[PDB]
Amino acid sequence: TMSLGAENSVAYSNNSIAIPTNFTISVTTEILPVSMTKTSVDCTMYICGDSTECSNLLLQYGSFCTQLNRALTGIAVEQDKNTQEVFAQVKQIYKTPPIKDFGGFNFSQILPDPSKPSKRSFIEDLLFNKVTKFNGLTVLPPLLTDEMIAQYTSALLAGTITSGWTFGAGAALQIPFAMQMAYRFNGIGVTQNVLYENQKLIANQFNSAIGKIQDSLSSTASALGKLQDVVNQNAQALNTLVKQLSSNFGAISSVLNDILSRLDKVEAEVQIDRLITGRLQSLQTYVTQQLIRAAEIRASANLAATKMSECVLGQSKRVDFCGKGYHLMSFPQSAPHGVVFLHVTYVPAQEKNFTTAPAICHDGKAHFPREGVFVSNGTHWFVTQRNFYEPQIITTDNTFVSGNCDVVIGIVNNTVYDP
Amino acid sequence: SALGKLQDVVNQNAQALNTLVKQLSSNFGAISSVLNDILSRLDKVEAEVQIDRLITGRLQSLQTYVTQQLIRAAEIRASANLAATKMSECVLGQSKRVDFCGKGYHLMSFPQSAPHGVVFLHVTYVPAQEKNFTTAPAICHDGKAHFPR
Amino acid sequence: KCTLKSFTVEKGIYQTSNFRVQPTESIVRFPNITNLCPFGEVFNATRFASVYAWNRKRISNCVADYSVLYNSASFSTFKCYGVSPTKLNDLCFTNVYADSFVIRGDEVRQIAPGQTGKIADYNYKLPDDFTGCVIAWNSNNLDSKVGGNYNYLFRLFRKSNLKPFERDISTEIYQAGSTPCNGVEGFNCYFPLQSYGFQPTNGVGYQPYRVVVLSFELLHAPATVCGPKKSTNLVKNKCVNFNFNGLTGTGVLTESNKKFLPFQQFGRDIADTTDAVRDPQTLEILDITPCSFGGVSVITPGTNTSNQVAVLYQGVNCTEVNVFQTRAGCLIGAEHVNNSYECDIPIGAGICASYQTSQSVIAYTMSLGAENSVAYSNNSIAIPTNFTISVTTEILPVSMTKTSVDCTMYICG
Amino acid sequence: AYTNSFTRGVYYPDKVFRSSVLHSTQDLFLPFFSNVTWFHAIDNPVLPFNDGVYFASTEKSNIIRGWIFGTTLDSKTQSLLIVNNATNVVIKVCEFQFCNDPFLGVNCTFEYVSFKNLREFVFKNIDGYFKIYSKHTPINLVRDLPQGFSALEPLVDLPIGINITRFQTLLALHAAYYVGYLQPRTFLLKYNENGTITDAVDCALDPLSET
Ligand SMILES: *[C@@H]1O[C@H](CO)[C@@H](O)[C@H](O)[C@H]1NC(C)=O
Ligand SMILES: *[C@@H]1O[C@H](CO)[C@@H](O)[C@H](O)[C@H]1NC(C)=O
Ligand SMILES: *[C@@H]1O[C@H](CO)[C@@H](O)[C@H](O)[C@H]1NC(C)=O
Ligand SMILES: *[C@@H]1O[C@H](CO)[C@@H](O)[C@H](O)[C@H]1NC(C)=O
Ligand SMILES: *[C@@H]1O[C@H](CO)[C@@H](O)[C@H](O)[C@H]1NC(C)=O
Ligand SMILES: *[C@@H]1O[C@H](CO)[C@@H](O)[C@H](O)[C@H]1NC(C)=O
Ligand SMILES: *[C@@H]1O[C@H](CO)[C@@H](O)[C@H](O)[C@H]1NC(C)=O
Ligand SMILES: *[C@@H]1O[C@H](CO)[C@@H](O)[C@H](O)[C@H]1NC(C)=O
Ligand SMILES: *[C@@H]1O[C@H](CO)[C@@H](O)[C@H](O)[C@H]1NC(C)=O
Ligand SMILES: *[C@@H]1O[C@H](CO)[C@@H](O)[C@H](O)[C@H]1NC(C)=O
Ligand SMILES: *[C@@H]1O[C@H](CO)[C@@H](O)[C@H](O)[C@H]1NC(C)=O
Repeated sequence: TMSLGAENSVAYSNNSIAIPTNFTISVTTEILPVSMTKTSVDCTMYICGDSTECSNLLLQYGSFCTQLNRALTGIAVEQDKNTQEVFAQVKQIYKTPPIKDFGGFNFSQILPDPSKPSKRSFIEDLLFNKVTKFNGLTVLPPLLTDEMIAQYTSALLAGTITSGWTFGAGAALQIPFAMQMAYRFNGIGVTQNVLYENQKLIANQFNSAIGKIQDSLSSTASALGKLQDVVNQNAQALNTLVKQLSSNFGAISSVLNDILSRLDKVEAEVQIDRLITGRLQSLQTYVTQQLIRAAEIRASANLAATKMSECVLGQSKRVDFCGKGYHLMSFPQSAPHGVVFLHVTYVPAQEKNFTTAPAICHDGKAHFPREGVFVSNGTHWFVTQRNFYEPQIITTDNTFVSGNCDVVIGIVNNTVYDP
Repeated sequence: SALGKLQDVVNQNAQALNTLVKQLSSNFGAISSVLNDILSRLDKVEAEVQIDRLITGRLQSLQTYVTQQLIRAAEIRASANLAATKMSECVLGQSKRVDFCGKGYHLMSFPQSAPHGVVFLHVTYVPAQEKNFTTAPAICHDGKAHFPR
Repeated sequence: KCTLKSFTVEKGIYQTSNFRVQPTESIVRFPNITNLCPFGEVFNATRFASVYAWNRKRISNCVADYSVLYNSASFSTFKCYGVSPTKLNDLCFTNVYADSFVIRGDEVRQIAPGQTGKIADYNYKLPDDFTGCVIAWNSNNLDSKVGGNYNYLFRLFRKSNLKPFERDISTEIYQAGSTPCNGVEGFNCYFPLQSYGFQPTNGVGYQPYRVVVLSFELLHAPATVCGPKKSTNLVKNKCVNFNFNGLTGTGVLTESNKKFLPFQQFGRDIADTTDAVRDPQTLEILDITPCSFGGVSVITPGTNTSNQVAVLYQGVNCTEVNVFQTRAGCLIGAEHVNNSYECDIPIGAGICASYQTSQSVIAYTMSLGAENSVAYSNNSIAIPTNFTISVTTEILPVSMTKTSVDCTMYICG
Repeated sequence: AYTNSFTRGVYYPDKVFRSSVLHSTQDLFLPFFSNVTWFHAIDNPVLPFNDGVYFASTEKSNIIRGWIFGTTLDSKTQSLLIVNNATNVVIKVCEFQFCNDPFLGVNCTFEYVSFKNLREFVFKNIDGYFKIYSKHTPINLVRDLPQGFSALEPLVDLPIGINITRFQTLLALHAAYYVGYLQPRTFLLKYNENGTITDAVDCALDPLSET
């Protein structure tokens, strides 16, 4: 019988609080499909193989053949639209300066490498290594080449590193990278002095977490399963469509030139109509399942385009939208038929327990914290920011009054300092 | 051409009905595509062989229409779910979500009705005339480090 | 204009009917054997077989002409199955089994695939799926005699029905009950054969008829009985129509490194179509590759602005069709340009086209946007001193027309 | 005596080239790890033929040189006889009257002409068309038929139409050999880069092979 997880009694009581005394910077990968291979099928050459005899029988069926080509053309045009909507969210091709003075954060493994024959990053090259036409079937090229997709991820990434969220709302405004990260800390409800006082640690945690992405991709072949599954389903659909040319459907042979080299017209037509019927159903079954599969890739591209806007061009308040933990930042990397987001999140790491109160009595007035919790080490009372343990003396300036002590359930007597 | 998404939904549904009606003129291997022509020329035993070729092909013609209308209805439903979300989050509220309700910092939005759709006029603040400055993360005073609120 | 069913054409790229390289010559190959096939040893023998013990003649390693048979007035029936007689002179087979016997004129109906009755079940059984011809003629002048020609025999009884081509010649006594027969005729115990005893006084149904059943060994195996057709010189590196031993196809032939073991005659694709052959006059293995094909797209500014046009042969090489090669295909009538612009009409693999100055269709690598080094440093910030209010439109579809179709009135009216 | 057949007795099923492919087919094959009868000619009784036969022999001495086939072996019908003596092949189908103890002494509707080692052969007789396949290999094991895989190429097809229910082997007179029976198994065949059958799966052997 499967186990759902380890059981945990949370240590709740009406006056106990746990506050985290330290943090960890996580970097976590998310992989999304964005496009699929743009196939096209000449249904007359699939069904009839350039027999004129079969071609004239296939006209009895009317516009079934043109509407199959119309459906696959709509699927194919949509793969370029899906790709444009994810990657072409920049108006300008931004680039980083030749000096990488980002306050100790090291983007070198996700930024472009000019040594490569296409200018992908080191992590984009790992992603491109870990993921892998005769019967009227053909494959059309994508509109944006992998070189063009890598220029878009480079511009998105270089805009984010040099200017923060500002290039999403208007013109890119430069800001020093540690000052941008101090804004990301205010955005999660951590006071920005916590970044500047821990800057060298936060940079080492980020740089180490990017090293773990390289190690995982340089070993774990199952990691890109979503992209390989989309490649595999399209290959299995074409192999099924081609093997269905070998089926008789009740004709004397599946080879259309046997019937046309062995029988006269009046008897050949009876055999060829069985091949036309079964091959037309074979191609309709393929196009129907590619329309249902295209709608699923479009839903994934609409999600990937929304993650580009909300996670890369911004900072997200939406829980678990941009990875687990409080979202700081995200970086896009290109992959075959998809996008990879490296989501950077603040995770709280080392709880301590404290006694807590809703309010404090001083001069019989009830005082409440302006932006914090009241907390006790067992003897003293402090006000703390809510997401990181940093205790401050309880003062008229970090608290506010409302009414008197008679009303509040669980108020405590302690002095409040006046500066 | 600005209304193109709504005109495309009109055009695709019109082209599907015109394709469905044109498929009544196809033989599918019968002696005629006209059902009263078969019935007025042939006796019952031989007529039913010709009619079943029309029934088979017309039934496949109509199954193809209803299948692609089910697939197209799912795309219109996804677009209507998005439009219902933009109504709530941008007409009834002020969204913090980047590029959800136009480019720039979203102020406000107004719905306007259109044939088979909704048009949102999204109002946004765009910052417009930069100046460069030197900057610092903190400032020293009496050995105290000060940070801005 | 005809593809869109319209006189006005909007700006864009439109697929029109596909391009195929046509076969330049027709090539024919058969084994160089010279023996005329020995059919006269079957049809013009003085003697003939009894149907209970029909004679099978192997025909092999020879040139036939089946038209000499079906041109003849001599034959009272000439059925064929899996083939038409008119077409036999174009085919070639591994062997023919000419099965031969005498029957009465009525019994020709039992010489057909999947049949039942005394001849079909006790003398000569054809399978459910026969490939061949059944050839019969009245032989009263050859096979009747005064007082009776008793030399022709048929099995009257068998304890179970024969399998296809099961040549049971046994004369052992037929047993009709529990009674022991001791190898002699008696109570419930009968000799299994009878004689036709043909006389010239017999009518057209009770007269003797000679029958030959030409049965074709049609296989992947090498062929040895070919129709009377010529053979050509061989052609390579060119798109041609071809025929090897009756295997008709079309493609580019080339010599190949496909290592056929000495028993193999063809190679097959995933669709079971042929992708290599061994020539019947030299032991050489030819790869077959399809003649080049692709979609043809017409690239146009709208007819509101020009009648000029460019054409893309998708995935084709320009040697096979201004002219310019792209990863999308051969592009014709478009002026190549080294400037780069927004993608106006998309061609593929980063190529786009537009109508520009000399006012003509141009093709270029697309520009992704203007390039901008953001002025980053460890102490520089840019702050906006003023703003602009933008109002921008977004359009979303919400519903589509509510159709209904009474399928009984659509289908049956 | 008996032995394990291992993965022996695969042959090229049709006269078609294939390469770098996995191909599925149903035919009379000797099943994988099937039970094979074993004899020592220093031992040549009549045996049933069933649907078809795999036959093999060990070699250092050329004792075993031919075979007899039919239903009654007593001139009542055409009986197939084959000799392959290590310099010549001779084949006949006459109404022979064999004795109860025949050896090669050191109406004929058809006639034809053309331990260190293991010789392998397959015989099958669908509609009386007698097809033959074979192979040879050097070996390391003196006692018995060793584990391995090497497919048998076709040699001959005889269009003779003869019913076979019994068969026998011929010794030269004034070695270990084997018999097993074919079954209508489905096999998956691996054709390599040079179009050789280099491996196979017997799809009914076990649930992993069915997978
Ligand atoms: C908090 O206090 C409870 C007291 O029972 C204890 O069980 C728990 O382990 C403590 N947790 C931490 C994080 O100190
Ligand atoms: C917590 O509950 C106790 C009784 O168990 C009560 O005396 C106390 O006032 C409560 N404190 C708060 C902060 O609610
Ligand atoms: C800001 O400084 C950089 C220094 O290279 C300069 O290129 C840029 O034009 C300046 N921008 C403004 C708005 O002054
Ligand atoms: C006839 O064919 C054989 C191979 O089947 C070949 O050896 C011989 O050269 C050919 N001769 C001619 C004139 O085609
Ligand atoms: C059509 O062309 C005319 C000039 O020939 C121009 O005035 C008009 O704006 C064009 N309209 C469109 C939709 O291209
Ligand atoms: C086009 O054909 C020529 C040979 O005529 C060949 O050299 C060239 O590589 C081909 N190019 C493409 C893209 O097929
Ligand atoms: C484009 O530039 C290349 C060199 O970069 C040159 O060889 C080519 O001829 C130019 N093409 C045109 C259309 O001028
Ligand atoms: C073969 O069958 C015999 C019984 O007939 C049995 O003893 C022996 O173990 C079997 N051998 C194999 C390889 O299954
Ligand atoms: C093989 O048979 C032939 C006659 O068919 C004979 O001349 C020859 O000597 C025999 N060879 C051996 C090795 O017995
Ligand atoms: C040939 O057939 C006859 C009967 O037709 C039979 O007597 C004779 O024994 C057969 N020949 C041989 C070699 O047995
Ligand atoms: C295929 O044959 C070549 C020689 O033709 C040989 O070098 C190669 O090793 C063979 N490969 C395999 C997989 O047997």
